[PDB]
Amino acid sequence: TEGRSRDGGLRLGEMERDCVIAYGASQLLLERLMISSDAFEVDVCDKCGLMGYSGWCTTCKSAENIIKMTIPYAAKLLFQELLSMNIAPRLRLEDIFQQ
Amino acid sequence: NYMSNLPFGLGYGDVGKNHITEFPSIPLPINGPITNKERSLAVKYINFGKTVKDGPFYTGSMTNDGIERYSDKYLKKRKIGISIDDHPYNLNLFPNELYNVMGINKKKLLAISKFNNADDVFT
Amino acid sequence: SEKLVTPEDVMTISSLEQRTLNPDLFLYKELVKAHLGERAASVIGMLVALGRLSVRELVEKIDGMDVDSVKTTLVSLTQLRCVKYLQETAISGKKTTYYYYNEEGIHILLYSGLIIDEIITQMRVNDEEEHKQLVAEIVQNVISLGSLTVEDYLSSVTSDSMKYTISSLFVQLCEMGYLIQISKLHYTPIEDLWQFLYEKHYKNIPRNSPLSDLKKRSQAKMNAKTDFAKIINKPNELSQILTVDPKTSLRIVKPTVSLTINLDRFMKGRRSKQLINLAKTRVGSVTAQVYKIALRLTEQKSPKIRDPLTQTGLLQDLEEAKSFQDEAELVEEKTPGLTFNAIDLARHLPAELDLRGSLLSRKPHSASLINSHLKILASSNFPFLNETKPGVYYVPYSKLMPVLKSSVYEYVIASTLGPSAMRLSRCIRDNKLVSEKIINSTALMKEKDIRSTLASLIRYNSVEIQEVPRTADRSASRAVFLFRCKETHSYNFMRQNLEWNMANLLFKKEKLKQENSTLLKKANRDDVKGRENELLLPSELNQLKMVNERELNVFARLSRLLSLWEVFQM
Amino acid sequence: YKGEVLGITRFGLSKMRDSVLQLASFEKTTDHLFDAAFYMKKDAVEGVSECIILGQTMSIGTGSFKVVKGTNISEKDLVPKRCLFESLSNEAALK
Amino acid sequence: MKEVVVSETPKRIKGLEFSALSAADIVAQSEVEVSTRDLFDLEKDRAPKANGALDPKMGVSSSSLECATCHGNLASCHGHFGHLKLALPVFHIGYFKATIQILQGICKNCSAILLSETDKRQFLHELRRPGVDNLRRMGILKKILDQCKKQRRCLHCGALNGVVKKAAAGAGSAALKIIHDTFRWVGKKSAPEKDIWVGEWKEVLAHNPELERYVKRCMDDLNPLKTLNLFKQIKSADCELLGIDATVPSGRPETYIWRYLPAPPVCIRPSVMMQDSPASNEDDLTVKLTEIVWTSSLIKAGLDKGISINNMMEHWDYLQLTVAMYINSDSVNPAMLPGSVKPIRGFCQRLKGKQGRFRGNLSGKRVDFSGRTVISPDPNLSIDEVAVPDRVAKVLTYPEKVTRYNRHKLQELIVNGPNVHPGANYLLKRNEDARRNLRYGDRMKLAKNLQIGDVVERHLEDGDVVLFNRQPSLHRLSILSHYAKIRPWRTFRLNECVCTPYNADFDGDEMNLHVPQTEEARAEAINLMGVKNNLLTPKSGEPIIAATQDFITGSYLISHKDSFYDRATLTQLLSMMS
Amino acid sequence: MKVLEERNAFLSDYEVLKFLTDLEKKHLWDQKSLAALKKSRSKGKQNRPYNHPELQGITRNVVNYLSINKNFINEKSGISKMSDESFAELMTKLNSFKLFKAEKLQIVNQLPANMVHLYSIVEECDARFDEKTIEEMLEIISGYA
Amino acid sequence: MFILSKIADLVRIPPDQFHRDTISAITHQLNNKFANKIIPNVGLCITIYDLLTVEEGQLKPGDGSSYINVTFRAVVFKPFLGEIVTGWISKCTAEGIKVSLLGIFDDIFIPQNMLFEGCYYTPEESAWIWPMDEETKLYFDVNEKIRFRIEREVFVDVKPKSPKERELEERAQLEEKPPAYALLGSCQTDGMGLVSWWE
Amino acid sequence: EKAIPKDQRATTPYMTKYERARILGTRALQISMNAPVFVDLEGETDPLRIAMKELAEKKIPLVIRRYLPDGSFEDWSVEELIV
RNA sequence: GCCACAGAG
DNA sequence: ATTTTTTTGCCTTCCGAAAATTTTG
DNA sequence: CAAAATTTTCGGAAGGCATGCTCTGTGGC
Ligand SMILES: [Mg+2]
Ligand SMILES: [Zn+2]
Ligand SMILES: [Zn+2]
Ligand SMILES: [Zn+2]
Repeated sequence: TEGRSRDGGLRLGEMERDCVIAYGASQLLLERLMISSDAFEVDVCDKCGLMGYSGWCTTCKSAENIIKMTIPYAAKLLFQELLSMNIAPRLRLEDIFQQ
Repeated sequence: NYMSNLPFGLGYGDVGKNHITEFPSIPLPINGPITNKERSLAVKYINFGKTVKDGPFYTGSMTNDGIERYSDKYLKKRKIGISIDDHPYNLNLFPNELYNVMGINKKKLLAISKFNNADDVFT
Repeated sequence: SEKLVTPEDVMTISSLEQRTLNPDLFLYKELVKAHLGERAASVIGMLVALGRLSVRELVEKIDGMDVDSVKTTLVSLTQLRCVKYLQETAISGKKTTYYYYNEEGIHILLYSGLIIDEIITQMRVNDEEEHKQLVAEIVQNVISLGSLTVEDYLSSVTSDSMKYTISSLFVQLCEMGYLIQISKLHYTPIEDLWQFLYEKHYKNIPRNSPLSDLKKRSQAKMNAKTDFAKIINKPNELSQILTVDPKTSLRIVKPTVSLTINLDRFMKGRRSKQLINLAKTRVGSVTAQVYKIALRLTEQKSPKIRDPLTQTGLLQDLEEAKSFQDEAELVEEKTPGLTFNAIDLARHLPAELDLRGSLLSRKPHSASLINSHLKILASSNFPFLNETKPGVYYVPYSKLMPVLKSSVYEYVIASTLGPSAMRLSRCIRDNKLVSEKIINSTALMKEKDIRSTLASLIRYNSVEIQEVPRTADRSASRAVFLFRCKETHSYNFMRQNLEWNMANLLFKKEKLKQENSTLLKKANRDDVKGRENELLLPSELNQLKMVNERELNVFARLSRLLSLWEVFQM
Repeated sequence: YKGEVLGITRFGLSKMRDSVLQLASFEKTTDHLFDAAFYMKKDAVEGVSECIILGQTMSIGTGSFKVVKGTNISEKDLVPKRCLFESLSNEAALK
Repeated sequence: MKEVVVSETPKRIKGLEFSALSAADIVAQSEVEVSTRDLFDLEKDRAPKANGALDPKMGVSSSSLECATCHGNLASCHGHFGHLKLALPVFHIGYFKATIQILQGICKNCSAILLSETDKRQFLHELRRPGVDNLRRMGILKKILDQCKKQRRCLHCGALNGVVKKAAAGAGSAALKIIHDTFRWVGKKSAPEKDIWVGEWKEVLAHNPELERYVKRCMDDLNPLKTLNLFKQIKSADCELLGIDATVPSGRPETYIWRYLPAPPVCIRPSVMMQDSPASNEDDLTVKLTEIVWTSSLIKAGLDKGISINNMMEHWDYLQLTVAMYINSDSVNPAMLPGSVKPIRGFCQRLKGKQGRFRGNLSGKRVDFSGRTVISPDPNLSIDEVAVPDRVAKVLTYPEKVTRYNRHKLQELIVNGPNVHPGANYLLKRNEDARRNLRYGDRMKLAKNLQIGDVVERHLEDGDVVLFNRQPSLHRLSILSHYAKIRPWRTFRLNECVCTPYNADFDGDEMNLHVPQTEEARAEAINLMGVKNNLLTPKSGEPIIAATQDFITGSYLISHKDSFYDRATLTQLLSMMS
Repeated sequence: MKVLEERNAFLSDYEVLKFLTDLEKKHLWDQKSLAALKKSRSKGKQNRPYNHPELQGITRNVVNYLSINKNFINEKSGISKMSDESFAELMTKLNSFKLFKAEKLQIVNQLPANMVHLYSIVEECDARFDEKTIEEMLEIISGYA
Repeated sequence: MFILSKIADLVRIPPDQFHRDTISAITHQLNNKFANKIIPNVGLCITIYDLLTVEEGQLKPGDGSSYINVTFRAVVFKPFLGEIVTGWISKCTAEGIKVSLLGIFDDIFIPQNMLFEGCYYTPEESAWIWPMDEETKLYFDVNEKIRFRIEREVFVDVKPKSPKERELEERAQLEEKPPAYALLGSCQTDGMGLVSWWE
Repeated sequence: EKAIPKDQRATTPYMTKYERARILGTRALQISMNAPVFVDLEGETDPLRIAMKELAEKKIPLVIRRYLPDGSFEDWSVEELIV
């Protein structure tokens, strides 16, 4: 929340974000802007690229392609808002390790 | 309030539901019973589809274990299939870049399926 | 379903997922997947979706298929005439072959049993079982193989008399236009052919001409037009039958020519059948028989269903459109084989037909009674026939096909949305632009019935609202709404609707066969056939009966749609 | 570097940058998102702003390389074990 | 036995594929259809009514209810979508200009694209080059649209095509209307369409002459129903030239016209808690959703019972305006609605501005483990140190994982507890999911049973790495990383040599203190943003952390030419600096 | 998890038994090892065995299945008594006959002593082999190398 | 009966396991993942035999455990078609007989379509009777050493159901599934059946 | 196949500041998860200082995989890199 | 909760 | 149903109107 | 040669954005 009357947190705005970028600190940026603020474990379907729940994809009606990831909750809220605006931000996933 | 005024024809108890059906209710008159001529026409469709499906030009969808037994001997081979390159192609009807997947100078046989006047469809 | 239906049930028992597909792509992909394999279906679908594509583009646009598989399925599609091609060289010198999709092969696959039945009926071989079976099997082989040579077909037949009868039947098919010679014309596109001819005859004109640019364009396009007509009319000249008397003085088609099915002649026959069905509802039954005989006599030399020059993009000039209309009106009349008299029809009437007492003058195949039938055909409200001179008649196709389209469309509306919808549509079409009050005055039924019926008609593009704004901002309350009927929009929408219905029916049939594949594979065996009641369980027998009945109903409904869909192809 | 003088503005960034999330987070979010939806463009997540929005490691700074732990397994430690049955079996006597 | 091998692979996001949901995609992701204007039913103590805009199947807005779809509370529910079928199609305000452009490029009679085959093939070849970026793609698309505009008659038919545009270009209902002037380029003569038009108007003016003054402004309107029906038979081969990829089922023009409205989950449009009334205020999206339901129900009832066409068109325009306000509130004037003022918070208003999702919650956001305090000088600290109040240090914690090298230290910190500053506030066990507050337990059994994988949130101690920030962040030196020291005087303290990168003076400045919560972030902060490693500004390479005022003066007075010290004063000065 | 090839090689029951006995000796899972250290005396060394319960259970079940006698007759399986050179010489005796790889594998796995069981393992036994060769192979198998 | 499968996998070695030998840690992780579990469309895995290739340990940003791509050969229990094997009868039902190979795999079922002709089941004593001859007093007694022939192997999918369906199913359960791997035994030739009968 | 051999390495042999920071963070995260250390720690408890001590005399078991923009990578041992 | 001004650097 | 404004600058896209140029008769 | 179609140029209006970055309070609906 905002303000010390609500025990709120201090805003790390765009300028401070960009100052952290200028140092090249990728992990510090990830920790400040995802881990300590709005981290959220979510289930994404690998086929249709949409976003599921409880290890289940409500579009494909199957649990075969569900992948658990961690995203900021603001990203999830933005994706649902865009889906409500008839915009489909289908995520595409790739393996982290080249194999 | 945006939810008060109504048109003259409508009433207050008729609005507010919005149940639009997903299933249609206006059928075409083609849904009558089948006749003899239509049944012969339909079995002609079925026979033609069966002929094309088993023909040389199908290009299908995109337990043969490695162990060898004595029962593998005295076992019939399934069916010697006629391939894509076993047809007498007229080479003037095709582009030059498709020649290498055909049979330019290999064995050619023309598979002919005989029409069956009897109705293969069981009732 | 009075209770609430979850979106699960909506998605799984209804056709909502199939309503988002383009009807042309859906129908073509379903037909190719039903007849050929899934790889050919993928290639045809990508060709429809992306337009023309090279082999490299087809490889890089379809996942999981390499160059060899693409080339193999392209060969398979090309043999069945489902893919057109054009080989063009760029300025840099590289040569690329671009493959199209052509509706000719897909319509051949769609009309196949109808084509076979038409061939069986149109040469009066129904009385003779041997000739009928031979004709059916040769037509089925021609359609299934796309194009075949007579020598290769006869190489599988050992009886000399059987070979002679097969050759005679092939000659009979060739002379009446149903089998033609396949060539690179049937694989080259019409638009590309006309573009090539126009460019050649434009570059043929030398420089520094005194005539202007428009005159140069007109001369080049006239020369290209006559060259295009001469090229298109080539397979109809019977050049492949001219080999006469190799031995014992009989006419046989050449053993080195590739014969194929002629779709245009079949569509001419379908047009004749549609006109006969239309005439059956206006002028009698004996008069309908006379009209049937007259149309079947002048069926082979009737004008084509669609003039290919109209598909060259040349209709962007109004002068070209009216020139096409004038040329069609002239060729429907002054063709030597189209005009006919009563004496000509007297030689082809069946023995059962009498004509004797069918006419009452006041309140043996005689020529006067035939002339009376042709007169009442020509004097009817619908222009079934027109008289160039007293006693001679011809079929005015260019003035009869719009009437047939209008009647079929109006009766489809009457059968689906009710007769009041037909009355409203005809009232709006009679006087072109009308208000609600004028509709209520001219068409005597209740105003709320008018409003509900036209609201129902709006959803299918039958009635278009013309808004007349009476304020600076076009508010709906202050404006006044008139109604007009647009023919082209309604015909296009109904054609697309029937196409989607055909595609949905084929998809349902394919899904049913896929889900009963095990029983269908067990039943479709040589030993099991003819012994179904013994080697199968009663439950399996009942399931097989139900599946076969459903498939028969599907194909019959598809035929009935085809009788209703080709009218908008005209 | 794009052949013309673009300028540091929303119209300059609309031509310089082909990404969607970077342009949406800067200025005129609705128009950019709806244009991306209509034209069906694919946004590769390589930019820093996209990695920040989606919560993953940015590709510059400490993310411009990958840390790998060198395993100490030699090749001699990975020789195949004794497969005795498939090695002693021969079918010279059928055939 | 019977278990199946399961394999999980770590996956990252490779890209996004923006598109628009079709009807099948909207219904497929839906859980219940919104088919009631009533949010609550009055007979069940104001419960969320089934098949309403606040149906439980979309989620919960309160912490006391259950989702009845995934059966979870407000904390563990991701929210689920509903769908809402419209009685008549309406134009999407977001895709409205795209609808104008795609109507300008097709024939208004047969839905064919207004291009010759040569131009079509050349443009398709241009669009398919390997090095095509967004700018070149939009340039080619604009060229295609211009060439389509210059076409006077179609190629597949002889129909006349004029100019397609907005009706009035304002802010009311008329701003969401499409008009096609067929006879704008009619010229002088030879137009059969003009003859048909004048025949129609001669026929209709025979009964109502009063419309004669309005014939000039009468042009071919394109209502969303006719526009959708015209889009439906657009050939897929022409969709690439309009900018739409037709290789996917959802890549069609008719997708960009509102037929099914996806009702958002209630977890993103929650009901606000009460302030002074027993009732709870609803979000603007829910109210607009109920209004859309009511208007669509009215339109359906009018179509099924035969209301006047003027009323049907008025309610169609009202539905279109309501959906437009639901998507973008400032696109149309609220005064045009019959009910209507503060403009509602639409979906576009939630995304734009400094308080939107992108700039207020995605690019920058509020963080945990941060403190803000007035700053005061302290020269006795080293330049790489900041003094934190012990009151602040007892709140800002660092989660230290118990290892074999720090077990006794964390045992002692757990024993000390939350009140003594060298202590800890929370303990999280290896096998548990919820951390236990350390002010309620035994604090001696927990210390003795400290396993070698626990996470104990110890107080911020001396030597901890912290981020120290001043909010006008002009350059990267405005945020640095300091080693923490613990002091009792309730203010952040930094050496005055370090206030120059911050541009800070001790006249009331307040600064921020972040505590990185992971080892990687801590090491990156202390090795890339340390004061020792950032003595030089990157703008020019000159030192930025150096002697400030009152340190230059004293050094000058020491190094003055007439400064002479005996051994006692020399030694005292040397001890004074070390 | 990708299966490069479903069947890379064929394992005789002797190879599996030998490998799993070596595994149990390495991980101190044998009955002697668990009875000596973990039972009847205190664990002053605290040399705990391998913790993995699922692998221990499956290897105990397999070693018990392969350790009890093969049911050629109604108390040892014989494969628990064989060695490498005995396996080699017995198998090279088995290649001399007209047997296939699967038939030889089944012969090595089960060690038939019953006449009808040897009938059951190999197909077309009467047609392919006369009584003399069947008697010789039965004597060779029943002799246990 | 036992074969070797070559499988490529990605194993995560936690940093607290760095003190062990790398081969031991990789084998331990693979044993955790694979031992006594059904490899789909392959069979039941017992123990990893050996490792053929190991790649370099790659590290994910945000975690210290090393991820290694490893190719390994594992011993999998997959009786090929036509192989005979000896089991112990566990339970006999109306549809057939259930036999287990002494704890390793308890999912072997022999139906009536491929047992001895004319056999019948008596619910009074829970046994099947084979009328071979006048001395027909032979019983498929439980806990007895039967010998059978594998005739078919069946794999099913482990596809879970909808979360609402799963929730209501467990709610009803609070108020049997097809195994992923199964084999079909038979008795169609002399030499099958009990061990003592053909003594 | 994308690995550049050790002889044909072209990237600078000096360890950049970002490589130092990432190496220290990774080693501290490993030590905080109870990994063994290869230094004689003199009562130090914080993993970061142990990681600094490990880097001080080059007793750290990691290598750096530098990606060139084309796709080929380049493996440098941390003890090989000059700091 | 939304607005509204008031201040701090 | 009379009737104020309450920062200042910059930028692109649209859209008739008029001008410029080519193209038909 | 000048009437008619096509294309380009040129305006004024219509949209949009900016009008710092953080932080602390109150008062009224
Ligand atoms: Mg100050
Ligand atoms: Zn999915
Ligand atoms: Zn939920
Ligand atoms: Zn057109």
